[PDB]
Amino acid sequence: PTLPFNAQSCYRSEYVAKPLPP
Amino acid sequence: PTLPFNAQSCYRSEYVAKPLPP
Amino acid sequence: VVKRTQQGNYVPVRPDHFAGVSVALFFAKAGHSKCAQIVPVVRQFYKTTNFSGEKAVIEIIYVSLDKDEQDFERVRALMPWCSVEYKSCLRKKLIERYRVPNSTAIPLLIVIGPNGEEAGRMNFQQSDEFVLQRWDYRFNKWP
Amino acid sequence: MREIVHVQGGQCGNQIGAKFWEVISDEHGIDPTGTYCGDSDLQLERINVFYNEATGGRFVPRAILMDLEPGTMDSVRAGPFGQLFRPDNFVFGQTGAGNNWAKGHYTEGAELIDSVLDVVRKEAEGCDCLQGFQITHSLGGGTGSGMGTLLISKVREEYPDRIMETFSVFPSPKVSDTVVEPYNATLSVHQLVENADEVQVIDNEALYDICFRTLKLTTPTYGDLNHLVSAAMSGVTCCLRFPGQLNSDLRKLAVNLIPFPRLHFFLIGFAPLTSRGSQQYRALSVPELTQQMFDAKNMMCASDPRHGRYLTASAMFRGRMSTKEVDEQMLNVQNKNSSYFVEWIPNNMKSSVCDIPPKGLKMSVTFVGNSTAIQEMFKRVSDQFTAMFRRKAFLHWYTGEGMDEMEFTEAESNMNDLVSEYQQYQ
Amino acid sequence: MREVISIHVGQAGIQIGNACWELFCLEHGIQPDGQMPDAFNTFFSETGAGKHVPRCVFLDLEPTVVDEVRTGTYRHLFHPEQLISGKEDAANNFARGHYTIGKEIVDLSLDRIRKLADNCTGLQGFLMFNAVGGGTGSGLGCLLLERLSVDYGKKSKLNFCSWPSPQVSTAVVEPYNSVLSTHSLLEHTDVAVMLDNEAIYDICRRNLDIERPTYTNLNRLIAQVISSLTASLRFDGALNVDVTEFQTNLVPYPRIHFMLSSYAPIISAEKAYHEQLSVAEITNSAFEPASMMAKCDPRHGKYMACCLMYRGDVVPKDVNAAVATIKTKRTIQFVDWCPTGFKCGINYQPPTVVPGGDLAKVMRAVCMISNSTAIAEVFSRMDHKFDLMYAKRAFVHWYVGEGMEEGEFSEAREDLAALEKDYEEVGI
Amino acid sequence: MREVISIHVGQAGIQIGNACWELFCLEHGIQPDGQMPDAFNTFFSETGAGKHVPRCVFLDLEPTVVDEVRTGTYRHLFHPEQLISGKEDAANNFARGHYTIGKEIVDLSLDRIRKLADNCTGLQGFLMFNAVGGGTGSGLGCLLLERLSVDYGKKSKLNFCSWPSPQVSTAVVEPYNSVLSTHSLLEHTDVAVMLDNEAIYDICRRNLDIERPTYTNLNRLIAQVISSLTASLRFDGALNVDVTEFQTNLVPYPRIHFMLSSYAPIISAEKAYHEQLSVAEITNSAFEPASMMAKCDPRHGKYMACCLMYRGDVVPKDVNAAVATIKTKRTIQFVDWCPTGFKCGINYQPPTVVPGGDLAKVMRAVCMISNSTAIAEVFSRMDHKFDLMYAKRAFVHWYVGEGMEEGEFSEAREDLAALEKDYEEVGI
Amino acid sequence: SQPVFASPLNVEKRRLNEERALMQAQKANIQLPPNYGDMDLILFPEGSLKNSNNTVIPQSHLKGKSVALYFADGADPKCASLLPFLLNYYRTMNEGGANQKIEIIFVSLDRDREAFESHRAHMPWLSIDLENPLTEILKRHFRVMKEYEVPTYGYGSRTGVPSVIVIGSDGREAQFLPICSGLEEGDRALLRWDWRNTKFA
Ligand SMILES: Nc1nc2c(ncn2[C@@H]2O[C@H](COP(=O)(O)OP(=O)(O)OP(=O)(O)O)[C@@H](O)[C@H]2O)c(=O)[nH]1
Ligand SMILES: Nc1nc2c(ncn2[C@@H]2O[C@H](COP(=O)(O)OP(=O)(O)OP(=O)(O)O)[C@@H](O)[C@H]2O)c(=O)[nH]1
Ligand SMILES: Nc1nc2c(ncn2[C@@H]2O[C@H](COP(=O)(O)OP(=O)(O)O)[C@@H](O)[C@H]2O)c(=O)[nH]1
Ligand SMILES: [Mg+2]
Ligand SMILES: [Mg+2]
Repeated sequence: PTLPFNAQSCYRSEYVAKPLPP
Repeated sequence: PTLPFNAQSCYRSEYVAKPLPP
Repeated sequence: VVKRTQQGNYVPVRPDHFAGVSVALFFAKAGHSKCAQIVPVVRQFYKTTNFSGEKAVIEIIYVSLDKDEQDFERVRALMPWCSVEYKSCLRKKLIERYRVPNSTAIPLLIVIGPNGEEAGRMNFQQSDEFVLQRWDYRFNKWP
Repeated sequence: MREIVHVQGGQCGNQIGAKFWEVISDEHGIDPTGTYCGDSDLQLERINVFYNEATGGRFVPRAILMDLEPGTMDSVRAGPFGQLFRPDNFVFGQTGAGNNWAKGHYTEGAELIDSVLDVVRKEAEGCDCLQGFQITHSLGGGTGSGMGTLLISKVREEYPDRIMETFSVFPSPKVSDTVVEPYNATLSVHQLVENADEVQVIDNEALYDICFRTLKLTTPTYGDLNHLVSAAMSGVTCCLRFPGQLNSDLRKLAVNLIPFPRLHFFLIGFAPLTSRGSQQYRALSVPELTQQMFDAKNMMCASDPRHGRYLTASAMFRGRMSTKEVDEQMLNVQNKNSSYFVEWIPNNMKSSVCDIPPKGLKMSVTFVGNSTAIQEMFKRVSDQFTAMFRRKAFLHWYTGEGMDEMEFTEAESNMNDLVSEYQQYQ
Repeated sequence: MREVISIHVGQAGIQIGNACWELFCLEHGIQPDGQMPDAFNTFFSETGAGKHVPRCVFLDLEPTVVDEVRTGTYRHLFHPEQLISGKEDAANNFARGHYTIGKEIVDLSLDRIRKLADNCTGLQGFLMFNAVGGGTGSGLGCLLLERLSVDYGKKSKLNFCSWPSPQVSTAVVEPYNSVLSTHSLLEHTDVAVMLDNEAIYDICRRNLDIERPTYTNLNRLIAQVISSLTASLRFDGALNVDVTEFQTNLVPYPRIHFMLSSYAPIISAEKAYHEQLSVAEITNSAFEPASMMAKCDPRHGKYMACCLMYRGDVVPKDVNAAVATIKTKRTIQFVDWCPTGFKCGINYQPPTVVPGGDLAKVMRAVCMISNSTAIAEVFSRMDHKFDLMYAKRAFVHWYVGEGMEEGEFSEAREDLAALEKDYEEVGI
Repeated sequence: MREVISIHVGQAGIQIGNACWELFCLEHGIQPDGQMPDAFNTFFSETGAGKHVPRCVFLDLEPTVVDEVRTGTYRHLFHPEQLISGKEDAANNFARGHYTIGKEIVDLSLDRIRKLADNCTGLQGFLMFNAVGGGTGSGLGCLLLERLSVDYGKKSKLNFCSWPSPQVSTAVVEPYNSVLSTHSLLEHTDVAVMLDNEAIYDICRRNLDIERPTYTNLNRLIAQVISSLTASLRFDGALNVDVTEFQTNLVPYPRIHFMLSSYAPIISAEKAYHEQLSVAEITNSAFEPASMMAKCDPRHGKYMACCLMYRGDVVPKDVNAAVATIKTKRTIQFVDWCPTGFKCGINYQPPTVVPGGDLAKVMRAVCMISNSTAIAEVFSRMDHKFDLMYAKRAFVHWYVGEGMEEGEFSEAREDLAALEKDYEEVGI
Repeated sequence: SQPVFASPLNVEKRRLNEERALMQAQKANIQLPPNYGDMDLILFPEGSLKNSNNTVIPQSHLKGKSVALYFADGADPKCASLLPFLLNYYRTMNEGGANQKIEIIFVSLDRDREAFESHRAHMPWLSIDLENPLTEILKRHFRVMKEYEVPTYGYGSRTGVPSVIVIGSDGREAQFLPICSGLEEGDRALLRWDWRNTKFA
């Protein structure tokens, strides 16, 4: 058997494409 | 064979919204 | 959604009637010993304070926790004031909005202000029975 | 907030306190698998007083089970609400103390007390700031009286400011198995007076007397006795778990019931108590409740409270009620029963209100009172101790294990001073 | 502007604070959210988009009441760290709330008081509600007066203490906490108004005719009293009287600032509509001896000074006419050395009734705060209770072990006796 | 035109810069591609059609943080060789930072620094971001400062060092590393600002009620502080304060340039609803001891000079009224040889909130940088830890094996002791 | 492409909007492919949202309010613990004011219809039925997964059940409320919900 990989880095979690201010 | 819950705190019973005077 | 009993049948209520006066809803249930205790007392009190004068001063909207159309029509056949409609969603809306647990809670009078939010709470599961007149029907009249 | 660590020892302490967690989980609405059901906030807002989050949403009791034999541990696990407890919190012996305080405390209980001290350090230090401890055990037996009181002495050294209250089942008045009973009782009593802030006494012939007149049960098993104990047991912590108009936690209760430090032996009562037949014919009002809990035949010790004076007492009311009529009635009892109280303390009595009554009722009260009428208990154990000690009977099981003769005289010197100290105040 | 800061300490402090901050919200017509659809500045601040936040602090060492305010209906009205809660209660011990566990949250309390007093100048004064018989109401309150008198030395301090009744007390530790807090509020509290629980039980049982009242029935009456004392700051009237106005008119001597309270009319639903509430009638009903709010019979006392706060459609001639009848009435005795002892503070705004409550809309009302020499008996009761218990050191070891020495029990005894002697010699 | 070059060396510098550069991209409104849909010139260059690229260099000797910038969201914003990577981590060794590995990556950095500097004259200065606790942030960061000052001589060189905490470490040899760096950056950095992880932890706990913050919560607040310093360079202001104003107004003597920080307000969404953020209040909270950025209590020092950068709808009236209040209040003390002691800089642009962050939208903010005598203590607790463990030559065989001689340990120690005496002599 | 690009909802969005752009260009110097700001979608169609005792509520009554999706399960003990706190929060918040501010749309991860009706019998806010494919396309869009079984295109599991996600008009997440997330503040993350800024316009 195997278990799936689930984890992502903290950089990719909270450094993403933020919506620009108007 | 349990029973449902039918008790509320006295603050929640006497301190609710209240109609403003005109 | 709110009906009035006349000679022969039922009529929908006029929204202009609820203005200028005071409004309480009566949470109750047929087949309860305390409800059968309290219903005729409020009946005689209602007729006395509303026919002792020229203008009406109070009205009661009766809301039921009954599980039967037969019992609902049974109490509506002899109760003089207003009533709600059984299948309309406003009855369950009022229950979950006003927290009646559906006992030691029925009967209940919740006096309501004009904006739909309460102006008084009154119960009868207690020793005192002279509490009907402790509700002022002149500070809180709808516009 | 605060958490009460529950430490459970002996055959009695497990069996009456396993069904303690029957009642607390019922009020808080805990499915035996640990999940919550009951769609309200008042239960769950203060649940860490007796439970711990377990990263899967399930609530484990912060309870530790002790015994020197694996018999009753199997039975507690196998019943309903047996899967609630953490299996690590179980600590087992293999030998068992055969109704001997010596091998409960000195010899065999020493090899196990290091493991159970390890588990109580883990789940008391890991919290924010604990309030106290709650220990449930018996006195007639060996593993509850002996190894339980060893833990009380050990924890009181480790944590010297947390409150320590005990739901202790004292020996029987009349009908008693465990023939070496007063030896274990007297030794546990003089160790209880030095380390336990509050002691709450329970007698079995008290509980048999309750369920013969009031509850009218013809055949009362051990389960319904524990249900009666756990009813008044959970009432002591009504103020902690649920909000109320006048709150009173354990440290509230300690400063209010204990005038002098050595005298801290209490007297537990619960109300209302009615049969199933006459359940629906009574008027559940605060006149009726207060008369129910000031009555000699409603207490959980078969010692007459009319034969002494109430030094101080407290009633912790539960349910939506009137604060005036609970204040007037609790002064109404003092105005007539002035000869049953003491004079140099004005207004002996305490009021506290919890807004959440226990399940299936609508109004309840638990009575705990520091009465000098409890001296009929300690005289009864002492004269049984004196009769069995002049003839040097049964000492050879105690001296053989490694216990000296001198502390038997020391224990008797302690309880005679305890009896005499209560006698000054009558 | 003209701002006062209300400090609530202890369970009685918080639960009285719930009633007063319900009434002030309804009176100025602001919602539980905090915004209404400049007379409200005396009790509320301003925050951007029309939200008015109260100028209050909630202090209690025990979470079970302050936390349950946060979860209740008035969530967003109060600022989140204007409500301060500890971990463990004082547990009916003055030594705990003053030495061991009190000091942890005192600095948090002063920080919010500092930040709320420095918003604007013209701070009119401090108000405090606390329970004398309780643990933190006496313990944390004594520390908070001590560390407020040193910083804001000039400002007035009005205290509203829930004193233990003579008969009903719900504590054996309450004679200790009463006499240990009297040494606190002699030399820090400017003017103290003396409140008693079962006095209000008797008022709400024969005037408004509730057989079985509760704490949310008494607290409304306290809220109407506080609203009448501070009505003059909020609204325009014929004769305005501030909180600096009270110290110069009621206390003639530095150590004597213990005074009763009275409200009229405490009237029900049925009674109110059937009755003329004359300006003469509400004043006569206020001076009735049992109608005071302290359970302290004033017939065996002498009135030193007295202030009457009128509220409603009150004309000044009827005030002058009614109070002349009171002075020429023979029953109440006035002290010889104080010839003039009455106040007229007349305000225009009628009392705003909380719906769902128990009082009626009445057109006019009077609230009386009177300094009298009848305070000797209410201290003589607590003094004799303290002498019986301390005769054999009952409940003393709890106090000694937490840091308080044995000897503050000794010295606070004659401090109450020094207070008792002063009330005797002033009645000469 | 006007340019500032940002250097981020080490893991702390890179991950601070990631929060630092998303704030600048968001505030000027550019996408991660680099093209918006002339205030950007100080930070972003101009290439092609609409594309702007940062004026930055990213340095690390280990690949596992700059390679993972290359793979994350902002690939194409940065120029490909603004992200210089080594092969082997410096591994908590200052000697490894100078003499072993740092002698091969410094040539790549100076080439990119020179090529990015010379495209326009008017270089306002170099910002430097580094951790003095680590190896490549302290060792290689020193080598850049020695190489930058010898060629780019009179240009201003600000620095932002994440100085180690008094109790929180995550590194056991950081007593050795940051002592050696202190002797280095003393004679190269024009203005040094200490940032402390334990300081920002307590800021995130009592303000934002974040019980468990991580490193990226920390760097958002650091990014706002950097944005407030350079806000006057970028946007128009009623009273401008650029990079050159900082040094000429905060560094009374050439070796006294270690200085503090404080940012206010730091308010979450649930608390901004109830406070008005008056100019008086946001400058009162800036001087609060628990509001600092470096974990040193300011009461045991005297402020040598102070700089206050206001940012938002700050009227120039209320600055003078509020800073007169600070000068009147006597818990804050100033040294006698600086009677005029403040700097005021106002910018109209309100702060830009990152979506999905932790702060709330506020209409004004203050950044305060203070040169104090209290910095003697944060060097002294540093001073005592190094002596307690150098005296038995623990952890020296790593340092002496990688090139440096003991004797540089002794020289750096006395140079700190010379700095220690300098704060004592100037505080007279 | 917010918050993800590989969403079925975003794929459907791009297909319809770029089809509209092509048809407009054929009818008429217009940007192909269209910009993400100019792409528009209707999120909840007419038959999606149903209130208590099954009456259809359109998307028009969600205007000018703060709208959050409640990804919830029936037998999950964390969900059973979080439910009463959010019930009390919703009730108190809506009573506190003249107008009602927040709304909750419930997305179910239950096993079957009996579990769905048993759990939804408590709730007073709006709920999306289990058979409607919206309850899975929104799941894949906002990256909710009980366990890693969905073919997931290089995502990370953004959340585990329970979760509440404040949604925008065009499907962008206004804010993540951290119950089981990087902040791990269970049953107290609800206080971080701001409602001035996250208005469903
Ligand atoms: N009038 C009035 N009195 C109250 C109320 N709540 C408590 N009290 C008084 O408070 C006294 C008990 O002390 P508490 O106030 O409960 O104790 P505390 O001040 O909160 O301090 P702790 O004991 O540490 O909790 C009683 O004698 C009551 O008279 C209230 O709501 N209204
Ligand atoms: N403010 C802040 N400081 C950080 C952060 N990450 C690491 N640090 C600091 O960095 C110190 C550890 O040194 P590192 O930066 O990891 O090491 P380095 O500077 O990259 O040099 P090496 O040791 O060779 O890796 C810790 O004491 C932290 O104080 C961050 O994200 N924010
Ligand atoms: N009320 C009650 N009493 C018990 C229970 N179990 C034991 N006892 C009492 O405890 C004594 C037996 O001692 P035991 O607890 O078995 O000894 P141990 O092995 O040392 O714990 C008897 O006198 C019983 O009256 C119980 O479940 N309920
Ligand atoms: Mg208290
Ligand atoms: Mg490195």
